[PDB]
Amino acid sequence: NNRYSFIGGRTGQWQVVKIRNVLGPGLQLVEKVNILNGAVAEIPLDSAWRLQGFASNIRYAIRTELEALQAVQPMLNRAEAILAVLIPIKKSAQWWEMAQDERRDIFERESHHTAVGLEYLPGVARRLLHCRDLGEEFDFLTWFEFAPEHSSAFNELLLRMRASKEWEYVEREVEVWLKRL
Amino acid sequence: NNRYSFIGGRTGQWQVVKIRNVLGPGLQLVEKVNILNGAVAEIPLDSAWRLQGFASNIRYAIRTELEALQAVQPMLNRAEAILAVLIPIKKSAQWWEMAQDERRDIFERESHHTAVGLEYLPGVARRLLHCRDLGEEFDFLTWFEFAPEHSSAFNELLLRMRASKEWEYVEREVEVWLKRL
Ligand code: HEM
Ligand code: HEM
Ligand SMILES: [Cl-]
Ligand SMILES: [Cl-]
Repeated sequence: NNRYSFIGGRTGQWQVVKIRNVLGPGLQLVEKVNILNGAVAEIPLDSAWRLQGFASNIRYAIRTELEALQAVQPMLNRAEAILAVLIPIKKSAQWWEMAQDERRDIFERESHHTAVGLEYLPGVARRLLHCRDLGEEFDFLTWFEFAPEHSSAFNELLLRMRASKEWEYVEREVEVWLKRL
Repeated sequence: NNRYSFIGGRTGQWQVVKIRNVLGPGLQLVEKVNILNGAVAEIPLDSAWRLQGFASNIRYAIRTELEALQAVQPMLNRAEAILAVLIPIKKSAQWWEMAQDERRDIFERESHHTAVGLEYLPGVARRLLHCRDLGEEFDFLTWFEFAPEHSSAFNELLLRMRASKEWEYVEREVEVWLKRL
């Protein structure tokens, strides 16, 4: 199954450390996030919100970028990676109406998204889900996990991304910080 | 709503003229196709099959290409567009694991998908839907409609595309030919 659901409420494998409502309307604070590998129609009891999205194909990265990523990126579920951060993102209509070269140019040529992210590997593990195509309020669910040592670096990475040309098209962002139970 | 469903069975706005099972397991012949703008979980009565997909953002076309398409491409549901073809396509794992430059190159540089297709506009209208990401048996639903004067031409277009490098990656294809009621 390529579909993943994230349920904020009173149960789950993760503990909410904090939520930062960076841009746009925020998400309600909850005790825990429950993550599932399937669609969930039945909104669980004592749960404030459901996010969902699917794993998909590459949309921007070229072969050499892929090769570079594969050489250093860590797997998920390292025993040390006890911290995680869920970051929903929505981009603007002006971004989506742009052609594929335009988007590619802003993504790597101007914002160096891959080159910058590579500096934070192997400390940081990541998963990218898509959800615009499902009719969700956000376009993307981004997932990061790392050991505490790397929390500082990760905060540094967030502030760099937010300074890029790419982030000018971002109209909604929340940080959910998590600790594995 | 970005989601479209296509049900084969005994009702619909379109009459099945024929079904050609081009490559891989085919679709059961039926009398009619019902086309809905939404999901359909409730498998309709006396129906053989259901295909669905969503309209999505551009994945390959560059801005100059988009400009050429917009100059000529017809709208859907012209009075004279009484013939249609629905063509589900599945591409191979090997296609899907390739990077974004690699697919772009096979699609346009080697296959000239857009340059070739542009020779058949404005006679042919088209819609493109995606459904790998929903876990369908097909990766894509393609939709083409035109006046009969253009049928021969449309047939030439199919044979050109299928001789392309792109089409070596296609592992399942069915043409459903229709007539408007
Ligand atoms: C930590 C290292 C990171 C690496 C190595 C990295 C790498 C990548 C790569 C290669 C893609 C393109 C995937 C594709 O072609 O389909 C991507 C997409 C994305 N990344 Fe990152 N990323 C990192 C961190 C982050 C962070 C911190 C954020 C946001 C807070 C972020 C947000 C995104 C978004 C939204 C996309 C999808 C872009 C779109 O389709 O418009 N990334 N990431
Ligand atoms: C009639 C003129 C045609 C034109 C102008 C045309 C144009 C295009 C364009 C520009 C794209 C790229 C969309 C994007 O970047 O998101 C595309 C995708 C596609 N076209 Fe065509 N097309 C035509 C006919 C056909 C026919 C007859 C078929 C199949 C029988 C076909 C199958 C496809 C498929 C499967 C894709 C998606 C490829 C992918 O995302 O991997 N096209 N078409
Ligand atoms: Cl990923
Ligand atoms: Cl289209």
